[PDB]
Amino acid sequence: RDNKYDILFEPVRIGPHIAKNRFYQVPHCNGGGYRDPSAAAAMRGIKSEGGWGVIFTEQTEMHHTSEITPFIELRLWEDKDIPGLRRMSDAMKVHGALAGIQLAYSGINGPNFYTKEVPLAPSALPIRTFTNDPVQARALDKQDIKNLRRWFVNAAKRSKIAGFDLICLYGAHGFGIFQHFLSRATNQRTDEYGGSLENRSRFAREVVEDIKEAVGDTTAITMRVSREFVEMNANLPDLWDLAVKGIRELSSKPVVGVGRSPDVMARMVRQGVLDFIGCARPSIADPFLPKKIEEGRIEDIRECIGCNICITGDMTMSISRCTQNPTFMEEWRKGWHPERMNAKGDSNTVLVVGAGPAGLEATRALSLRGYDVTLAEATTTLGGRVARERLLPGLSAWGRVVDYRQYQISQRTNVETYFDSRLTAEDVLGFGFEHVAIATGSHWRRDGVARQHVVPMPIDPSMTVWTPDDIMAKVHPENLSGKTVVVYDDDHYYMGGVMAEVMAKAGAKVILVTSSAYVSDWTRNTLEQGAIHVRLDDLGVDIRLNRGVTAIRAGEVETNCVYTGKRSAIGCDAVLMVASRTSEDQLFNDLIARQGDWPDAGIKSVKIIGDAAAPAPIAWATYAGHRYARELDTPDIGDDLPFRREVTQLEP
Amino acid sequence: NKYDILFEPVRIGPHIAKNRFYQVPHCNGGGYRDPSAAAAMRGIKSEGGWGVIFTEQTEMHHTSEITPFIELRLWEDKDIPGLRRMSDAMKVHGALAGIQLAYSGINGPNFYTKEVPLAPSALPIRTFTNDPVQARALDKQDIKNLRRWFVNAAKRSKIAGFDLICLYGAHGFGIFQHFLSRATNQRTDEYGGSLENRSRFAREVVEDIKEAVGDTTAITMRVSLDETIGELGFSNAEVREFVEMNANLPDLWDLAQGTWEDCSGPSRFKEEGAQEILVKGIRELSSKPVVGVGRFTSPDVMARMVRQGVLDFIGCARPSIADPFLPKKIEEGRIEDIRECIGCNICITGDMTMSISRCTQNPTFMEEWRKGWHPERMNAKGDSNTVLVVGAGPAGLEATRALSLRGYDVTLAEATTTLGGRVARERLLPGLSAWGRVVDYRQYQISQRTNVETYFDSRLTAEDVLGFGFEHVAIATGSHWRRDGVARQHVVPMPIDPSMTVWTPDDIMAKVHPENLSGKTVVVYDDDHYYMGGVMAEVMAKAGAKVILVTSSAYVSDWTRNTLEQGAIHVRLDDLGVDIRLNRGVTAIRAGEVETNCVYTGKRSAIGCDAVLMVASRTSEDQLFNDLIARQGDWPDAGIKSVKIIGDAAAPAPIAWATYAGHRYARELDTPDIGDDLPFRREVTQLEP
Ligand SMILES: *c1c(C)c(C)cc2c1nc1c(=O)[nH]c(=O)nc-1n2C[C@H](O)[C@H](O)[C@H](O)COP(=O)(O)O
Ligand SMILES: *c1c(C)c(C)cc2c1nc1c(=O)[nH]c(=O)nc-1n2C[C@H](O)[C@H](O)[C@H](O)COP(=O)(O)O
Ligand SMILES: Nc1ncnc2c1ncn2[C@@H]1O[C@H](COP(=O)(O)OP(=O)(O)O)[C@@H](O)[C@H]1O
Ligand SMILES: Nc1ncnc2c1ncn2[C@@H]1O[C@H](COP(=O)(O)OP(=O)(O)O)[C@@H](O)[C@H]1O
Ligand code: SF4
Ligand code: SF4
Repeated sequence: RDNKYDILFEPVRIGPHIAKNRFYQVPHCNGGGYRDPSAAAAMRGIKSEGGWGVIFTEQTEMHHTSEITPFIELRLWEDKDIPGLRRMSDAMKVHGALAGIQLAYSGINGPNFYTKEVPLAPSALPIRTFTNDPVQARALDKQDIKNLRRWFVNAAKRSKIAGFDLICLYGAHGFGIFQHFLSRATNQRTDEYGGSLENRSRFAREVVEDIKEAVGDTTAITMRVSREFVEMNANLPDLWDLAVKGIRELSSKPVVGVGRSPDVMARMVRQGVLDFIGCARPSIADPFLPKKIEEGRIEDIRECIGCNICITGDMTMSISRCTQNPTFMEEWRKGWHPERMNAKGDSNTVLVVGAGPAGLEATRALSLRGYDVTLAEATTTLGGRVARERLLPGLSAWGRVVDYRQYQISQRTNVETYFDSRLTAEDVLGFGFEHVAIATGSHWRRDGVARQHVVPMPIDPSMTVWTPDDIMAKVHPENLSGKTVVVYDDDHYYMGGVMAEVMAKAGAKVILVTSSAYVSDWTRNTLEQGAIHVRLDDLGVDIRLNRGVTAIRAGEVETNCVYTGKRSAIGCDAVLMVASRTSEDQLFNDLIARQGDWPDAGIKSVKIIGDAAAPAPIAWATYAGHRYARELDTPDIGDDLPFRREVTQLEP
Repeated sequence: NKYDILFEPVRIGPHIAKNRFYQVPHCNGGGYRDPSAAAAMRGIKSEGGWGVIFTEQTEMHHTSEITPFIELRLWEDKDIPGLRRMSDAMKVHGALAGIQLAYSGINGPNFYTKEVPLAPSALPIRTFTNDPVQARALDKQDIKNLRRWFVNAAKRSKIAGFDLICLYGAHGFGIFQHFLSRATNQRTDEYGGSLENRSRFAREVVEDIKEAVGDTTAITMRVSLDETIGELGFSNAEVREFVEMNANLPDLWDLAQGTWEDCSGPSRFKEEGAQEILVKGIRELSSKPVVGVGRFTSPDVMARMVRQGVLDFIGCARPSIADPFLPKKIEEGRIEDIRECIGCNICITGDMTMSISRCTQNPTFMEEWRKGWHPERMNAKGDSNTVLVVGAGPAGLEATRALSLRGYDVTLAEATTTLGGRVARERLLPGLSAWGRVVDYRQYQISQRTNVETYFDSRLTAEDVLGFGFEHVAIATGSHWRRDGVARQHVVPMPIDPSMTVWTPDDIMAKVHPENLSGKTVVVYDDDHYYMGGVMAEVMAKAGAKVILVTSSAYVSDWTRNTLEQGAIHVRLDDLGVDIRLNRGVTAIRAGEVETNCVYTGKRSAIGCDAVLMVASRTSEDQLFNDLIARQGDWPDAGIKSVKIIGDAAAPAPIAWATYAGHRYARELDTPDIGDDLPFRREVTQLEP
């Protein structure tokens, strides 16, 4: 390990504790929370193995009078909640990390749909959520504030019993009661908790003092904030968690910061900017990031691509995925691990057909298991859809999905890669490899079928119609000045907006038509949706919402208002159709059709994975490839579940 | 009576239902998370006299599931203890116990399990939220597996104690609908094409299940009565041919609408009995009994459906939530005591927000296990004797009703001459008349009580309250719509030129505006995002105004997506000529115009108008409470032991929060201090070892 990285492995004090290094996994959600607690705990345990010196839970609701159901985070309302949390703290500490819990009172962000308590805030206003929920908060009175302090102390004591070394008060992102007292928008009080900055930070100071009094002898208190608050409270917590100028200059307390390169980390510390390197998503993509820097294996780091698929798992309450790391939140469920494969079985040879994200991850994971792997790719480029999409506006970071796998595979002696090999069933049978994985991808459809239409729509064949594949292959003229292009987006994730930007940059007049109330609808779950709308408007794109396309005509499209059914035409010179995709499965069907020749050929099994099985986002393809590698040679489970799961404990 | 027909027994396969009252499968916002709450709620239906009681849909396989929605699961043996608690509760009082089994098919994205979704034909998944995944087409072995998975679930269901299994195929949802519909089933093998092929899957599953458990278990099929997808929807006419062709397939036909939006008809858009046309005649096609729904709250409608041969069973979901004792009250000749469903669909919002459902009419719904509440029994009076309830809105009325049933001497003081507060005013607005049943139920119930005195024209002051010497006071004094534009977009007052005419919903409800607005343009600024804005726009339109509705949301009446009213509201407003401006706030009200902002870009533009109908948010009427708190030192001499504030006067919210708050007050009076303990029970996850 190069000496410029040694500073990252110096110990750092946090209140009564010492962290073994500067790698600090900040609180982050995972889609399991209080529903899937053994999954969350084991995931935290993998961070412990990975070398993180500090590990935090997601936010934990510390009282039944404020909660944000349907979101699933953690709860610490009663003694019942301690065992699940104790399992998490235990896992954090096995390999030397400090165990942290984040406590939250959502305040004016919590409608209390589950508990049905009256919501409480500094001032009486409508609740503030993503979804315009139809309830208001009551203004806290003085006795409420005393209770709220007591409730935080109660949760701190339970946190000690649950085995946590650090408590973080969630006061960032405009979320929670600490932000609400600090903000003059939400805190319009005129008593001693409002008005002056000293009054607006009184609650925060009273909570911290009360917690220090109760457990400060064994437990550190951190404050996470998103700045005169500094001069006045420089030494209030044991640690400032920033989600700088004065905190560094006025406070004797350590600081952690986040910001999605070991050289940058070391410089931030060397230059006196940070004491701790805070990470959420980089630790999800690579839980062993600290360990790989410690051992000088910087070339083996799996980089976050910033797709925010992990966030969609919290927004859909469904256990988060990571595009780069398919083992994320599958450690307890399936025994998967980001740096260890299960032992090789009895078979020896595998053919992987197609070098997209699915085939690439299958190849990487199988070779690490010990199989001899041949990867056949029909074109002269690795990466499949990622090699093509990475060239589109705003998607270049996704190339790390290929580059990581290309690099890892290049280091393996048990992998051979063939380009220009569009395999037939005859080819595959001739090779006599024992197991075949068909990862042959998919194509965007030309017949308009997706959601609005389930059978081909009326299309005049004189209209120019491009799919995203045509655009990626540069079928369209480089210069579209003078032309109007309707982008029909019945996909509702990212491709429609990306295609509209390609057309915009080519000089077209661009009209984006989507049946949804939102452009790039599902990117609401990645929190990107607002910025996408603004970029398209800045590009001059004309956004037509709540509007389907019922027919493509000679010089126009017919459209429908999705509520009323009323129809109207939009003139255009071409239609860029972003409908849905059809699996490329002919080769698989050809091999299944000749299943009888397999034994003679030496083929034991043929499976179809990734987009060739069922089109989905890229993270589903890396997942399917990893799953194929994990399941090869494992025994039949019949009708058993391939994952563990916990259910509700019946009260007696 | 004409109602005797409703209590005749009816055979369902090997079982006999003791009467014709049939609780169709319905969700509750608890499901697999809060199974003891769901179980106890089913037990109350048993007490109430239902002859058949069903669970909500239960996912019978891990390769198809609809997370984040929380229904039930039957994937493993682990799942059986919770279901057995439900079937046990169903049967205590003689109901048959039914479980509904579902395979969501092209509707199930598998976000939780990460299995590949499966469907008859390969298409994008079809959900509310445009999820970015597609289903793979079932192959023959998949179909054999799926049948086996249904058999496995049927066997687990028998072990869990259920008498009936319902195969879920309604609301356009699930694999049985998907095989029947030519839109979703484009196969060319023997499971596609002809109606006979498209119903092959159903025949094979039913046969397989009967073979396994048919000696002790009846099978019902819940069917979509109509579907529209281009020209390929499974039409009501086609449904009729399916039934005729398969007349002896299930033990019972459970008939429901082809979308949830259509089936759980809001009272604002659908009258009672709305599915009769879709259903009439079907009974003639099969010799198996038929259940249907229609927001049945009128016993006369119920008896007619059976007498005129439309239905064998009166199916109820929401009427049984609002009044779980509806069958017993008809049996005992207390029709006047029925708590009628108002068709607000607040119960559905609990499923859509995964949060345990409320009922506007029945605040005890899904609080039976959590808090010991019961729709027809109050806890016994404690040691105190007198209670003053100030305000006769939904909150004060429910507190009064429930307190009198505990035995307290209750005085109810109301400032106006009318009972009902906001409901007495809102019930007169377009489409909200059925919501008036919230007042009428409570008004009637209180009129039968000898321990309640009601004072009108009595706007109480704190001095009045101290003078009366009642032991406990509940301040239920409501709220007012704000005139300063504050809600969500603005948290402090917006710029408002005082020369512009600005009406709030209170003004409109008081007829402050001219009855005839022909020739005038009215901007409705909706920053409330539930129902009032759209209702106000309809009032203005009906008065003849040119109406422009401006809202910062991407949807008109945004939160009514959770009540399933949203689409019909948009269509109604468009039909009325309302000009709907979405994704647009109001930044200022000027002399003859409002300034608006595109919420994404910030770009500003003005809209001319003669008046602004401001639908912002509400401010609690809490002066009286504050005055009394300020004089807390005088309470002991005055004899006052406690003063609490409830309902909109505490924190404005929908009407159901107010009936909830009143009931909660009545339930908690004189109860022991719990300290920092929870006032409700709750279950947590069972840790695996
Ligand atoms: C949820 C998830 C899934 C992620 C990616 C972010 C997130 C999540 N939950 C959080 C929580 O419960 N409490 C909290 O304080 N912050 C939470 N975050 C934000 C996260 O801590 C980081 O601040 C951001 O992810 C940015 O840092 P980085 O990811 O670039 O390293
Ligand atoms: C949930 C809820 C909250 C309601 C009101 C209806 C609903 C819900 N869950 C259902 C389920 O899980 N399976 C099923 O088949 N139907 C479900 N429904 C619909 C309900 O069964 C009724 O069909 C409608 O509500 C109409 O009947 P009614 O309420 O007018 O009597
Ligand atoms: N018959 C074939 N033989 C070899 N490679 C193929 C064949 N058919 C398609 N391919 C390749 O398979 C890959 C499919 O990858 P992609 O579309 O990204 O799928 P996924 O997202 O499922 O990984 C492409 O790189 C494509 O060139
Ligand atoms: N000082 C008072 N004394 C008696 N009644 C009052 C007083 N102030 C307001 N009210 C009444 O209280 C009721 C409030 O009802 P409402 O606004 O519907 O509240 P909620 O929805 O909380 O029940 C109204 O009927 C109103 O006339
Ligand atoms: S899902 Fe995407 S953004 Fe989140 S950690 Fe993985 S690669 Fe990074
Ligand atoms: S919430 Fe409304 S619609 Fe649902 S059962 Fe109760 S009164 Fe009926």
